[PDB]
Amino acid sequence: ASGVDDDMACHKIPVEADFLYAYSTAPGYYSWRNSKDGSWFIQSLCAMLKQYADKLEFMHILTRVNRKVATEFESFSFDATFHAKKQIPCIVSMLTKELYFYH
Amino acid sequence: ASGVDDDMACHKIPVEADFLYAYSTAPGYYSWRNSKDGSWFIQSLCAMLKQYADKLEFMHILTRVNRKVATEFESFSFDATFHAKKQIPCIVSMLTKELYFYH
Amino acid sequence: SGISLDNSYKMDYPEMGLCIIINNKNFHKSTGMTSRSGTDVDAANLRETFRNLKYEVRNKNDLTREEIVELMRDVSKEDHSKRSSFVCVLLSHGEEGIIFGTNGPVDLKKITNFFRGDRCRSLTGKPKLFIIQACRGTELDCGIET
Amino acid sequence: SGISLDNSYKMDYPEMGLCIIINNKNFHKSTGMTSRSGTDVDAANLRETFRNLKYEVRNKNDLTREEIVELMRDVSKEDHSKRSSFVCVLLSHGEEGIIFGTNGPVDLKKITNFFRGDRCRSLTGKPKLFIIQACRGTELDCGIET
Repeated sequence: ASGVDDDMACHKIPVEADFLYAYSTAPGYYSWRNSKDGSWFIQSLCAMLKQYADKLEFMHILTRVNRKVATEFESFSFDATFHAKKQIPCIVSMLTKELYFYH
Repeated sequence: ASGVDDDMACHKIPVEADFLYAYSTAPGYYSWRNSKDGSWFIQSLCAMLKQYADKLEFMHILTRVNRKVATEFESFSFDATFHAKKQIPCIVSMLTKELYFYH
Repeated sequence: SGISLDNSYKMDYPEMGLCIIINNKNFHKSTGMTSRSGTDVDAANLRETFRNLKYEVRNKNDLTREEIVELMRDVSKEDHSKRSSFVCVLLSHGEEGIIFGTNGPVDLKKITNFFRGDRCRSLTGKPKLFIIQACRGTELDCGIET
Repeated sequence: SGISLDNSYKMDYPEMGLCIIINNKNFHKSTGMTSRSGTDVDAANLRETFRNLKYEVRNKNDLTREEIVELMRDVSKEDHSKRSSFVCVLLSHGEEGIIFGTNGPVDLKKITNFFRGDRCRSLTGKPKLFIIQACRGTELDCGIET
């Protein structure tokens, strides 16, 4: 097969490639933070990195962060509007390879 | 340790959890399609699933799709404005576990 | 039993689940949108690919914005109890957060909301995947030489 | 040599790279934004965590929108040739696509553009990670019982 949009003589990659955005919350949602222990996301991210950075690929680590935040945290507020709310982090990957912090 | 936002008696998860959006392109960008072979993204997605669905976790498969689209495709247009452009898919994961199509 | 980790979704239910493919090739003249040549190749490739993954593939062609919403609502109201996951592939023109029906736009949020953990209980805790082939804006990537 | 696959980023350069942490706790009264109690705990946790991953951590506190842009531009103009990757952590108030400086908003796009494959050649082909702790809107998740 052959085409007009493949196998270019001069190899290029997107200028937007190789970026990864680890968002604390889903698009359009508030992000929760405990005034004493820190944000649910950063707390969880650090904990998972500490425990798995030398054992798992980055996306799998972030998936563990997603589960920790989703299951272990729920807001507490005297304002019923903001009470008992949940949060799910959002991994946005435009990476082109697996990422391990170790080698 | 103890706090107001953790270890709830009644377990809940975010209503937005367990969703994964496999976007063909980066936020704010056009998405390319070959009038004869199909979109760069779907072509690549199917190829990677066919080759790795019984060997890799879904995020790793999608990462392979990201690399295939980013390196192998470049637009061709008689209109200089749309000529020689690139594309990088965008994986948006709100999943809480690893996903394998096989067991 | 031995140590259980639960690091991966349970994908051994009786059925892998549904794979709904919405293939919009021809749009109403009234919208001024052009046809999407080659999308049928995508639709067929997807059908075969997911068939091999044991998904129950259901294809739909040229759906209006109303039919897209009706289809998604209907599917979300099915009993997915014996299904491991859910897959929806959208092939159409689009803009950020939007997918075009043959006669107008549909907010992606409207479509996905039908499958929220609290609105589709038979899919709660199960992976819901949305594959989207559509523009997300008008930016172009000039790329860089490697 | 034997078969080479290139499935993972080369992370064995002399340096892992920089980890820039922007910690905004106090905002200008003129903005009406409240202080972010507990963010210092996050900043410290991040510093220790990435230190252990061998990153060159640089922390900055309470930066105006101008200082955020200046800092990012300056960092993007450094020679990252011997660095395997780049990490930036943003801790602040925010909205969809926006991060707040102490005196106003900053488009995330403006920040990340400095690191585009064509604008920061010493990072081309290398992973650029942005960790963002900030709101992305005003929606609340009521959750569902499992």
